[PDB]
Amino acid sequence: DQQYECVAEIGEGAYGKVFKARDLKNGGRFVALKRVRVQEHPNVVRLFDVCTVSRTDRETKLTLVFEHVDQDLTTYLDKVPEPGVPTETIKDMMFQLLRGLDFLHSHRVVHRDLKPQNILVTSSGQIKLADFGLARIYSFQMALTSVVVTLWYRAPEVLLQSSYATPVDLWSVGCIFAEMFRRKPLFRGSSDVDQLGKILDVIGLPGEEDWPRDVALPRQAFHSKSAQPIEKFVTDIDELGKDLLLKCLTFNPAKRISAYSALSHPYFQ
Amino acid sequence: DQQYECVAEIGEGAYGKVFKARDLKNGGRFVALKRVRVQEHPNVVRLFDVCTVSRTDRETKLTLVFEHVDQDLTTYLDKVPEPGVPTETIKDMMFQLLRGLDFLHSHRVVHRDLKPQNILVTSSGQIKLADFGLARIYSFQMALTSVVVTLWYRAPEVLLQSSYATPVDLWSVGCIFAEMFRRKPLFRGSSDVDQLGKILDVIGLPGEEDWPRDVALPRQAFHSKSAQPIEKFVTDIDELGKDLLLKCLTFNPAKRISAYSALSHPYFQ
Amino acid sequence: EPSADWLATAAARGRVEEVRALLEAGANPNAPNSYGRRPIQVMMMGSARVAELLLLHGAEPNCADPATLTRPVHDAAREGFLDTLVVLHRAGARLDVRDAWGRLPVDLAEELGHRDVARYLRAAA
Amino acid sequence: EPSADWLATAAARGRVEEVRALLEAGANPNAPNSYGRRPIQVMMMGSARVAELLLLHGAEPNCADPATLTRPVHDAAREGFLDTLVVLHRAGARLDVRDAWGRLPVDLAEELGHRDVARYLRAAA
Repeated sequence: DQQYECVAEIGEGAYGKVFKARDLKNGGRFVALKRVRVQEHPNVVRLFDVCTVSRTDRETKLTLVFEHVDQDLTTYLDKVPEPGVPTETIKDMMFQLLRGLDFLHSHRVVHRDLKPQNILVTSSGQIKLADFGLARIYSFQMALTSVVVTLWYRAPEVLLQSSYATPVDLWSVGCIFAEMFRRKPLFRGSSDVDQLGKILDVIGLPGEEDWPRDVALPRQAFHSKSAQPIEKFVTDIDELGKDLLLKCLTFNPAKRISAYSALSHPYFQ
Repeated sequence: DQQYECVAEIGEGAYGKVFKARDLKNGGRFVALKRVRVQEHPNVVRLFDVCTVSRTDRETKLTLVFEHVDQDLTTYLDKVPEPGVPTETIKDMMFQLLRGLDFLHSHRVVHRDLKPQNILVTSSGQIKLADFGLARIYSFQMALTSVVVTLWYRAPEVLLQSSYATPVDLWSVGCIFAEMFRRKPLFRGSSDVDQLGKILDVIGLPGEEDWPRDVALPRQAFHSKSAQPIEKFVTDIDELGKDLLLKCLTFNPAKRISAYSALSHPYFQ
Repeated sequence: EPSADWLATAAARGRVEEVRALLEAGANPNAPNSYGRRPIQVMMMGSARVAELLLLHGAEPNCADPATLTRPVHDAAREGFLDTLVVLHRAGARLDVRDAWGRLPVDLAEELGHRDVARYLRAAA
Repeated sequence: EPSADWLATAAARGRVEEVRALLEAGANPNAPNSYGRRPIQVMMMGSARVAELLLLHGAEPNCADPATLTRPVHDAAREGFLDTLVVLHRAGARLDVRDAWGRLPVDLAEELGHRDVARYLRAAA
């Protein structure tokens, strides 16, 4: 049974639901619960407990209880005083996000849905990866309200649908990274296709190689058009940043930079 | 490779996407494609083909090609001349839906998402079960536009979240059955909770037994209130119908009627 | 950029309301759907309300299906939805057009055994 | 029927826009959330824009959390979001209230080491 009191629903992940709750054993503090059924790292939202709800004839209600940081990088970036988020801090946050995302790869884990709304920024700007499945489904340009379930951080791979590898996250870290400076998403897709294009519009159509044969939308459909300069949308981004950014925001997953290595890149000098 | 030409996206199921396409080998006829990746019965939408897209080092793009009936029970019911759908026909459609849903149980299959928009009604009113995952997400009462992903046909079981058994479908068949006469859904929930209540409002709060202990929302939260008569919302529904309806629309899955047996019920006399 | 792709799946999914909305929310009733095929070509024949919606909303009923060459009135005829056929008909689509296999909607309807459509077409033509 | 439950998860998910919309779409800025706890109690402290949104929108800032008895200004204080605290403060919530364990938001903030909040509270009180 749970001591943690479900204070509110906050998302429905595949495995089940996730609410906000107050862990009554501690200060009535806030804690994320993920109620499951069946049949550490500093930058990762900790798992306070696994409460077993019901052992049965094959099926077991559990209730994982994860730590909670009440503020996403989204409200973080939304919040900062007008010039923007300070530069020192990005390198750090950015740095943290990586070290964390790295820690997951190191143990077979692929986050896949690594949107800012899953990145948590603590009171002390200490970052923690987490997933809520909540789905903050969007509407477009004021008078052009097109719906979408925010798939802006989706990798081209997963977009075209031909994988969901370790490097899928890394593409996201890049989107998020660009966004740090940004405080406006780099690629706001509506459909899975729109997004696939947008990325290319910025990055540019890779040669028929990085882009597979079988996979959904054919390379040629998104006609070579463009090779837009990063600086055009990630202003005031220093050299090594412009660097590591593209290294994460690269089309071919195997070619795209790794988490582990990303930590080592010059940028975090 | 596919001969069937993707004419349009029509849904994203778990396994992947599903589009409308024209099978170019036949009349350019319409056909449902479900592109998958890895690592008969008259009332069931037939599987015209399994096209293997790419055999690899563990992962295989396929493309199942299912038959297509261009009209759902939703547009069916939407379409009929003002008095309503004729009575003879319901017993038949209703009858078909069951025989079909039964055919699935008979082979371990649990549909789970058996909404009207998945039931297909042919030119000849011949019914076929099918699933699109599309998600025709809704908005409420004109000036009370509450969003929702139409979970109105969800069983109480799956609602409270404590299973997804064979009888989950059967509850839906009941919702749909009521709806046949209806041409207006029996229970239009917004949240997973709203729906859980609505059902009870009609059916009535079962004693603390049919309703489990562990499961999400506690029985007592939906205070015993009500025991509303079926006739109040499924008018002109004859006796045996009123009968089989409640027999499908029953809270306790194991207690709720089976597909197999449902076929046998007096109603289809 | 598309937007009138949302409209296709709408028409395709036979989403009367979204089709309407989508439309009366500023959506192009004539655009190729990223798969090149406008709605009312990809609509749910049998969703007369939808065919009717688009048609009487700036929707060119005459369109050859890239590869197939098939036209709506054809499809309407092959799936037996006289409903959509007629709405398509009164709208403008000519009920005596041919597809890649050279077929009149009539032939389709006659072929599949759609007596009704067979009638509405083996007349008014 | 609720509706102001959507609002809770909104506030909880720190969905400024949906909270607004939800609100300016006729949603009750004071309702129990089916889990009995109104938003601005369940909001994402740290989503100042959201606290501020609800508050200055018919939102009673003073509410004891059924079991916990904790209040927003408390939470704001424990997570370190001076932002939400202050907005909550100017709004009305009294920055010297106690929870079930008898604690001033101050004590919380002081405890977790939230110097800043510790200041905004070890003053103005």
